[PDB]
Amino acid sequence: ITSAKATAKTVRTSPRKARLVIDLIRGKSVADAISILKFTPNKSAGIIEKVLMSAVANAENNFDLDVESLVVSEAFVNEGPTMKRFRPRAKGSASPINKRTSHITVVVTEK
Amino acid sequence: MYAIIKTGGKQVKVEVGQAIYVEKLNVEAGEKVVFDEVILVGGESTKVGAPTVAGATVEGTVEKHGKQKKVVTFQYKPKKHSHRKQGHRQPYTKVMIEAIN
Amino acid sequence: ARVKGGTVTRKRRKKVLKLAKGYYGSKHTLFKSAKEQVMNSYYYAFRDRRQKKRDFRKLWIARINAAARMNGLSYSKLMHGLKLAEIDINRKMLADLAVNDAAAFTALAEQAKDALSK
Amino acid sequence: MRTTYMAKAGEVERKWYVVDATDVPLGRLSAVVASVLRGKNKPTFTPHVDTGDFVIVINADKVKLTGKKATDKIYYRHSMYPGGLKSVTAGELRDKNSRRLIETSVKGMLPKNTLGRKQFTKLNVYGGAEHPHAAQQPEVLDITNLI
Amino acid sequence: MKLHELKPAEGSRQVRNRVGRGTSSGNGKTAGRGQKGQKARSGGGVRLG
Amino acid sequence: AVPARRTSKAKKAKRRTHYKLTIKGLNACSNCGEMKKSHHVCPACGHYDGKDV
RNA sequence: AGGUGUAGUGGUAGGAGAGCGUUCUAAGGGCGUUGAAGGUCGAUCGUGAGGACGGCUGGAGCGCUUAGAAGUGAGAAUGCC
RNA sequence: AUAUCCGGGAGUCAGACUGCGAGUGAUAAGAUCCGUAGUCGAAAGGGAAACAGCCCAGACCACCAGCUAAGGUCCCAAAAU
RNA sequence: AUAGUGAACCAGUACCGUGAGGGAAAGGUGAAAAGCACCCCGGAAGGGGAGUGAAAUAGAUCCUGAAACCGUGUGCCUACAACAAGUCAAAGCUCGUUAAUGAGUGAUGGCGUGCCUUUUGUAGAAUGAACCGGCGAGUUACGAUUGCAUGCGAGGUUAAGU
Ligand SMILES: [K+]
Ligand SMILES: [K+]
Ligand SMILES: [K+]
Ligand SMILES: [K+]
Ligand SMILES: [K+]
Ligand SMILES: [K+]
Ligand SMILES: [K+]
Ligand SMILES: [K+]
Ligand SMILES: [K+]
Ligand SMILES: [K+]
Ligand SMILES: [Mg+2]
Ligand SMILES: [Mg+2]
Ligand SMILES: [Mg+2]
Ligand SMILES: [Mg+2]
Ligand SMILES: [Mg+2]
Ligand SMILES: [Mg+2]
Ligand SMILES: [Mg+2]
Ligand SMILES: [Mg+2]
Ligand SMILES: [Mg+2]
Ligand SMILES: [Mg+2]
Ligand SMILES: [Mg+2]
Ligand SMILES: [Mg+2]
Ligand SMILES: [Mg+2]
Ligand SMILES: [Mg+2]
Ligand SMILES: [Mg+2]
Ligand SMILES: [Mg+2]
Ligand SMILES: [Mg+2]
Ligand SMILES: [Mg+2]
Ligand SMILES: [Mg+2]
Ligand SMILES: [Mg+2]
Ligand SMILES: [Mg+2]
Ligand SMILES: [Mg+2]
Ligand SMILES: [Mg+2]
Ligand SMILES: [Mg+2]
Ligand SMILES: [Mg+2]
Ligand SMILES: [Mg+2]
Ligand SMILES: [Mg+2]
Ligand SMILES: [Mg+2]
Ligand SMILES: [Mg+2]
Ligand SMILES: [Zn+2]
Repeated sequence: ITSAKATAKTVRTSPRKARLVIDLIRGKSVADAISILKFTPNKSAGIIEKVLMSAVANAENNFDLDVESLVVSEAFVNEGPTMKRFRPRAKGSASPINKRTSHITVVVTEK
Repeated sequence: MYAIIKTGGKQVKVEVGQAIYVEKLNVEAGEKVVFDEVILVGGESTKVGAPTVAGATVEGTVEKHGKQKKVVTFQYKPKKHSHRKQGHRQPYTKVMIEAIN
Repeated sequence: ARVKGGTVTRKRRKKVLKLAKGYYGSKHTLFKSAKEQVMNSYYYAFRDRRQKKRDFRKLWIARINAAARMNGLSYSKLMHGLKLAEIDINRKMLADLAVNDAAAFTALAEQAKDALSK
Repeated sequence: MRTTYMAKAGEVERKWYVVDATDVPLGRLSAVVASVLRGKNKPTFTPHVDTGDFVIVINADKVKLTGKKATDKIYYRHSMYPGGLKSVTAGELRDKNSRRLIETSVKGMLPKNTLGRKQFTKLNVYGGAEHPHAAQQPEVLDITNLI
Repeated sequence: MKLHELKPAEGSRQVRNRVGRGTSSGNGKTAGRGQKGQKARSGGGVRLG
Repeated sequence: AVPARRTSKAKKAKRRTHYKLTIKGLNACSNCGEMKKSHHVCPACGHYDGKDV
């Protein structure tokens, strides 16, 4: 009744690098958060921005919250499942590759 | 006013209205207990026993018998594939001091 | 019949981990590290129940020594004098009088000094 | 009963004492001073709490060095660079840095931990008879019978 | 007798000793065999006589 | 040369103290009001120094 | 059935004794959609292995007593997955 | 207050240092090899700064009680400046 | 379902090998699909509502959902300190229990060189373990012999077989 959330699951991005961007917006107003993400060149910014914009859309369309007062009350990146690959290395052996994914959640509250 | 009494192989300072915990006394809960080995009576003045104050007594009532929290003795020697474990709960008697004579 | 591992293994390890709560990092997290440290804690706890008795008698004697000197007497002479006067007050009680009831400690010191002279 | 007294930080009042080092052997001065700094002279002594007093040492230049200590007692220190061993004699310290002579002697006699280092700060040494700490109203500590 | 109250005669039945099940049993680790040598080996030991 | 010991959680966290992003130099566009990087053309309205460019 | 008294009670290899817990069988006696097992949490009990009791989770089974049989207890094998 | 004897079950067959008595050695070795006693091994505690084998002493447990052993008592650091 | 056949499942398959030959992994929504119409953000993926359902934190990677590991919030502590990291003593602060001479944290002080194996002797600058979970080692048959137990006793007892 006071908050809305959005999550992007199994996003093909590194959780560690996504958290670098997520840390920039935690506790910030949605308007400030959008500006930060827009001018962050790192890849996860575009993904996080869509999750945030999805959460803001949820707050207005589903719960009729005042968009202009929304703040980022919670934001975190959880590890998704890892796709297992292999890179052939020198002298006939292979080395594993972790192609990691992320669960990204953004919670936004009326104030 | 206070006194020092000899109980349970130890010595405990005592004041009327205060509850002490001592080694298990063989007296039922709620019964009267009297300590006749008083070694010092204090307060306004001071009385010193040699070793016991002459004819001084401390009276109290056993509120409760209980057991202290369990202490574990675990004995082991490194590399000697040998350990021993033992539990213990020491019984106590809680005595309310009612009169220092 | 076949007896699979079941839940006994997990139950046992969880007891050890509970004993390791508050230990640093892996020592409260990993069973093997936690068990090794719980064993060392047991060794220390048993040894230290003996040592705590030494430490407190050491504390009382030092406090009695300070109070004795404030009454013109060394610790060792005071305990000799109290022994001569047939005073059985122990070091825990004397240290308590030294701090909380100095007048009573002085009265004891005077009896000891009297006994030393005799 | 677990009723043994324990001192707390801030409850115990710390007094200020002046000790005269004149013609007192360095070590015997330091030993009695070290005990005061630790609180060993007071019945409230509590090993994990600072309960000792403040000590002003005056006339450190006239501290006594028995035997040949003035020329044969050597204070080594290493810079931790190779061949970085530096030395000075006790006699040379007494003439030029008598605070260091007294402070070094007392430092060795205090515990080598946080509390002991804290207790060392309560020591103030002056070469000569006068100190700037009259505002603390220090009282004379007569150590003739204590050494 | 009753099937829910069976009782063997005293001393008629004993509990088997299982070796290599912890040190406090007294037969943990080396299982009573001691340390190394031919008699510590599986199937170890010399023929009778 | 290989790690002699695995790095603990605390030590790894301490090393990553300085592994972070920064968002420096954002201020409002003088033409449209949306936030922009200073000394850069506003990506929203395309203006700079009060002029459409 | 217990009580008193005296003495004794470090321990590797190893001997002896007595138990804890696991799965299954039999009989008896029970508990379960008014929530079984399992999971998780708790400041609980016993001399030890270990045992309860609550909250939460969970959604079907499972204790207890006596006796029986065991693929019956793991932290180490550069162990296997 | 143990001794034998009969039988079931073992483990052990690398020992170490210290004192004392000898050999080997250079009356060298933390050397080697016997004899003899002890400790370690398989023994925690106190002392010897740290220090299996030295000195004191053998931990069933609880105590914020007392007396001692070796060793100690100016400060670190308990106790005689 | 790491068991039980190698194979509960499209397994002698995939995969490896020139070939003979070697040889896996992989079961579970729900009573019923009633498997989320429609709306909203998004290119989609994926979410948020709205619904279905007893329950969807049962949404198909679907029962339960441990641990390692990764993260978010924060009650207490931490930037003069050399620390197998605990233990004993302990202020302060924050909490209130299977109500118990309670719980969490912990300045500061004393003491303190992991576990295992193997050794005369190992904190060992000997060995082994990255971590967590599961699996993983004195068994059975026939005989010998001793203890205990029961039956009978100068007797005891059947085997094959029906
Ligand atoms: K054997
Ligand atoms: K502009
Ligand atoms: K429960
Ligand atoms: K392993
Ligand atoms: K010898
Ligand atoms: K012996
Ligand atoms: K469910
Ligand atoms: K935390
Ligand atoms: K500590
Ligand atoms: K090696
Ligand atoms: Mg190639
Ligand atoms: Mg297992
Ligand atoms: Mg059997
Ligand atoms: Mg044994
Ligand atoms: Mg083992
Ligand atoms: Mg072996
Ligand atoms: Mg051997
Ligand atoms: Mg052998
Ligand atoms: Mg004993
Ligand atoms: Mg079951
Ligand atoms: Mg098994
Ligand atoms: Mg493992
Ligand atoms: Mg030799
Ligand atoms: Mg051996
Ligand atoms: Mg020893
Ligand atoms: Mg050893
Ligand atoms: Mg002293
Ligand atoms: Mg003298
Ligand atoms: Mg299979
Ligand atoms: Mg399964
Ligand atoms: Mg298979
Ligand atoms: Mg659930
Ligand atoms: Mg599930
Ligand atoms: Mg400093
Ligand atoms: Mg600081
Ligand atoms: Mg060797
Ligand atoms: Mg090692
Ligand atoms: Mg090393
Ligand atoms: Mg290794
Ligand atoms: Zn603009």
